Amino acid sequence: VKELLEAGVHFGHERKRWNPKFARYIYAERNGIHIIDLQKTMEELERTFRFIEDLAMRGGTILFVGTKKQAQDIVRMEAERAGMPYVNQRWLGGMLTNFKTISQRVHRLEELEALFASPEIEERPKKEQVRLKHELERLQKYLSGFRLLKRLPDAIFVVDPTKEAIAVREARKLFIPVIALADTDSDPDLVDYIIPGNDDAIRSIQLILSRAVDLIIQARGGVVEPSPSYALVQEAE
Amino acid sequence: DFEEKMILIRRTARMQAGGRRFRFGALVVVGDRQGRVGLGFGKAPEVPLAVQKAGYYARRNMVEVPLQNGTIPHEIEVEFGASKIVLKPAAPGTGVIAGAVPRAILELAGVTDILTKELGSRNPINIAYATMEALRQLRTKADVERLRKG
Amino acid sequence: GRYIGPVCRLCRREGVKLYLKGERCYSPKCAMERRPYPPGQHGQKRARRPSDYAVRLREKQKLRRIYGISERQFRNLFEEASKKKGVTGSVFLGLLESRLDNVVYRLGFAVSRRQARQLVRHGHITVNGRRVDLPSYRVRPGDEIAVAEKSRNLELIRQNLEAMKGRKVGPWLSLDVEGMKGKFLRLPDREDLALPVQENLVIEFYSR
Amino acid sequence: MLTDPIADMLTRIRNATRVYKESTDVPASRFKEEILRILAREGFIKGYERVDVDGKPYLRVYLKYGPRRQGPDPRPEQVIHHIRRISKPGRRVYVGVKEIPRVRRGLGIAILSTSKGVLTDREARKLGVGGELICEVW
RNA sequence: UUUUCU
RNA sequence: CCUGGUCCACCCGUGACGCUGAGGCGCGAAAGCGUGGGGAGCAAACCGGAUUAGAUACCCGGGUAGUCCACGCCCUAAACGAUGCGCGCUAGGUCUCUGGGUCUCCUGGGGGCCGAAGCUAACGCGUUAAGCGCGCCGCCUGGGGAGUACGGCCGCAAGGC
RNA sequence: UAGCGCCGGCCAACUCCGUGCCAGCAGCCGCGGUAAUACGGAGGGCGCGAGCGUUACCCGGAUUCACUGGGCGUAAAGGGCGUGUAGGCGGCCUGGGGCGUCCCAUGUGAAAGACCACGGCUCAACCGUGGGGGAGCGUGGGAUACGCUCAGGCUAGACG
Ligand SMILES: CN[C@@H]1[C@H](O)[C@H](NC)[C@H]2O[C@@]3(O)C(=O)C[C@@H](C)O[C@H]3O[C@@H]2[C@H]1O
Ligand SMILES: [Mg+2]
Ligand SMILES: [Mg+2]
Ligand SMILES: [Mg+2]
Ligand SMILES: [Mg+2]
Ligand SMILES: [Mg+2]
Ligand SMILES: [Mg+2]
Ligand SMILES: [Mg+2]
Ligand SMILES: [Mg+2]
Ligand SMILES: [Mg+2]
Ligand SMILES: [Mg+2]
Ligand SMILES: [Mg+2]
Ligand SMILES: [Mg+2]
Ligand SMILES: [Mg+2]
Ligand SMILES: [Mg+2]
Ligand SMILES: [Mg+2]
Ligand SMILES: [Mg+2]
Ligand SMILES: [Mg+2]
Ligand SMILES: [Mg+2]
Ligand SMILES: [Mg+2]
Ligand SMILES: [Mg+2]
Ligand SMILES: [Mg+2]
Ligand SMILES: [Mg+2]
Ligand SMILES: [Mg+2]
Ligand SMILES: [Mg+2]
Ligand SMILES: [Mg+2]
Ligand SMILES: [Mg+2]
Ligand SMILES: [Mg+2]
Ligand SMILES: [Mg+2]
Ligand SMILES: [Mg+2]
Ligand SMILES: [Mg+2]
Ligand SMILES: [Mg+2]
Ligand SMILES: [Mg+2]
Ligand SMILES: [Zn+2]
Repeated sequence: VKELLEAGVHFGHERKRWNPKFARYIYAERNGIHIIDLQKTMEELERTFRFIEDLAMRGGTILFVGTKKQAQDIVRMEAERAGMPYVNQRWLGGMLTNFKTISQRVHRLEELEALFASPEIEERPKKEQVRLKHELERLQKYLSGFRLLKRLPDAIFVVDPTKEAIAVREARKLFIPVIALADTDSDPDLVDYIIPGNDDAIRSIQLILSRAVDLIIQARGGVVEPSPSYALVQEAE
Repeated sequence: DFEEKMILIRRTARMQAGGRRFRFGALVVVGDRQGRVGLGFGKAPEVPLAVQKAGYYARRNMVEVPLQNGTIPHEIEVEFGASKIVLKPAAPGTGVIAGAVPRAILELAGVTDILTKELGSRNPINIAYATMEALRQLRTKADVERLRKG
Repeated sequence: GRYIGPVCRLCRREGVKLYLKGERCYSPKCAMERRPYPPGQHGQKRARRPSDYAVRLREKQKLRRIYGISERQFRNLFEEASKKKGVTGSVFLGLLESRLDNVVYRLGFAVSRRQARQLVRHGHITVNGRRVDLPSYRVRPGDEIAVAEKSRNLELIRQNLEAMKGRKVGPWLSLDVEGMKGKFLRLPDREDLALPVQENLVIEFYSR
Repeated sequence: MLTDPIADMLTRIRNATRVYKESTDVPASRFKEEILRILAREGFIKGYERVDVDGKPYLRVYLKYGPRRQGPDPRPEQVIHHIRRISKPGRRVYVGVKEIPRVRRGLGIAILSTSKGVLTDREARKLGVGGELICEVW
């Protein structure tokens, strides 16, 4: 597991509209970019992953969150591999903090896929019947990955803490650890387990997330598989 | 287990084309008298609904009071808003000497002998918040030692 | 002078059962056995949550009406207890328990505290020989509290000390049913007493 | 100019710890160094060291905090919760050994300045001496 | 433009 | 032409010579006053037209003091940032005026905006603090009566304190 | 011998009748114009009791003159601005003095009263004996960190 000296991707990012609190990870600014201290990026990876195997083998759930477009597709691929839930579209206010409620949305979902498929799928006004097709499409759009969570996660993996701040907030408030690939544009003090590195870039992202899922899969009772997500990194370029 | 004391309930309003639309506010203290206290403030259209929501809220906001022979480790003064609350430890036989709000909180906190004093704005709601805030900053020699070790 | 007036009504108002009488407040009578609710027209309607005042008020009232002592005396005693070394709550109880009338009631010379008061008043009681007739007299540890030689033949005192044959006595007391003598061993503690009282509340009532 | 250097230093420390600095400089003065020694001994700071800045003598004060916390605002608890000047110019404060205040029931401390030297309320109470009540820390 | 009181 | 303040650079000189400041002294928008001069435009008062139930107003036509200058008074104000002065300490971002440097950046002085921590009843403030601190001055202590009455001081008066 | 105040909230104690913004109540909010726990009476009740209640005055609550312990952008409150007298305040290092300050001993701090104990009057009130503490000031001795003062040195403030 792992792979260091990965200047091959991550490191430096974000103009200079930084967050002073992230100075403890910025190596030096060169022609703009602040450039991240890859040494530390490892030191953090060490500790962070350690925490992940922890949950992983222990049979704990992790909610992967990446609304940002740069990692929208990826968040799925990897979260799909590990049997882990995710949020791709838009973080609904209170998914964690108002789980019991935003969960009924999932009950309703299933309840609808059940209605269709065959039983009564065609028994009432084709108008009302197409109205449902909407609820489904919608429910299925926003709950495609949050569908797994049956109880609050043991942790959260965030792609851009700033971008996904409300999520980070609910976690915090509920005492759920926060893991996050975060860089220059953010407050590291809010991340329980940080991974300082390029918050954007499909290439940058893909690497970190993949290895974290390789590591979730491994250390759980299974065998590692190469990520199909890398196909997306190629396509992006 | 927990005991519930009803600190205060107010009626509150809001003008509307058509009439005044009332709502209710209830402050609720929940404690075990073992060093576990909770403050909750919940509103709703009916008193009961409020009071219930209040206790619920209280149970979700507990503080671990470092009791110590019926009293408190040391003196503190906490300012919440324009409200100031002062707590002073006392020997046995003194009783809980304080106004209703800090009292109810202090009693369910399991406190049995304290010297109190409300200063500044005496808004029950803000006084209660300050009492809680105070109980929170309470420390033990242990804690202090722990903090200055190494 | 002391209260006077229907007593098994204070019991009702105070909720708890106060024993302001002898034999009867044991019979299936003492109203708390019949209508265990406050006196008057509204005694049975629902009761509103009492205010912190009401709470402290009643508690004091209760503790005080038990020893059937005035508010004046009751208060002074409190202030004394308050001023001495040691937990006011206990101390206060100790002083009230040291009243001569009470000790005579405690030794069984009298059926009730009221009766005890009258016994002392009519010089039927003696403290270390000399007779004392001050219900408020403070018995100290060591004092022997006997019945008057002259009075030892009073039917009532006979009837009473008779029923005393068998009955035990507080661990701070000692009775000699024989010569109708009793001795004040030590100041009773809060653990010794089993009053339906929350002394913490009474102390608070005077805080205000 | 600095009307009151001691108060100054106490404040630099107060301000630096509120933002969690690691170090922090305060212009060097024997008396200052004396006070600092107590702060260290009492475990309020990691310690300090004489350093030169712009050619002038300062005192790196190595601050220290509690551990990271839970829920929102995981900011560490402070080691120095309170630190306030008492005796001040235009308003001096002197106490006799029997008037030395007991800070937070002893959980806190006070720093007198006696003719037997700068001491904490206890050290002072021990040597049985009083003096200028410099500040209160807890 | 102005344009009171209830 | 005469003259005050101020910023930067070099680090050259003195060696705590500092900060604040009751009283005093000086300055102090407009209107206003005294003497003299000036007077295009504007314009209290005023003289008219109109509007109106009325119009001692708003609109229109005229118009004197005044507005201008010199000298001497007056001293007030939403004289406002409604925020006394000095010093130290506490994230950044962005625009701008002015100086220096190894000048697509750094460094200093100043003017703005967004904001860390923090403060605030809230609005908001936030290295140009209303944050954290020390020094000194001034001032407040419910509303009306009343900035009145009385007394004193000042003023030619109006009137000021 | 048992009385007096109170029962809308503050505040312990509620009902019927009468009355009808009247007559009246009222410490504050307020109550009374036909369903008044607020007026008057009655029944009941709460509080205290040879007392209870009122008026007056002092302290308290009032951190509401804030030393402890407050304030001044918009709530009352920054002086219209400056120059500057008295005064208040004063950077770093060394030395002398020892005025402030700190320490010890000693004198004084009457009695009464106050605190504690024991004791006298059957208790208590009241009173006896004994004990303890006590600010401030005088004198003797000592300390010198800080404030002061004197002498010397510095350059980070200030000025050139
Ligand atoms: C004329 N239609 C109005 C209109 O719908 C008003 N809301 C915009 C609506 O408002 C109400 O619903 C209210 O909230 C109060 C009431 C006075 O009028 C009600 O009826 C009001 C309706 O009568
Ligand atoms: Mg405040
Ligand atoms: Mg006591
Ligand atoms: Mg002081
Ligand atoms: Mg010039
Ligand atoms: Mg030079
Ligand atoms: Mg030289
Ligand atoms: Mg003019
Ligand atoms: Mg003129
Ligand atoms: Mg004209
Ligand atoms: Mg005109
Ligand atoms: Mg002028
Ligand atoms: Mg600037
Ligand atoms: Mg903030
Ligand atoms: Mg701002
Ligand atoms: Mg008045
Ligand atoms: Mg004149
Ligand atoms: Mg009541
Ligand atoms: Mg009438
Ligand atoms: Mg009626
Ligand atoms: Mg009444
Ligand atoms: Mg009535
Ligand atoms: Mg009497
Ligand atoms: Mg006062
Ligand atoms: Mg003050
Ligand atoms: Mg005030
Ligand atoms: Mg004002
Ligand atoms: Mg000004
Ligand atoms: Mg001067
Ligand atoms: Mg000095
Ligand atoms: Mg001396
Ligand atoms: Mg003496
Ligand atoms: Mg005796
Ligand atoms: Zn009974």
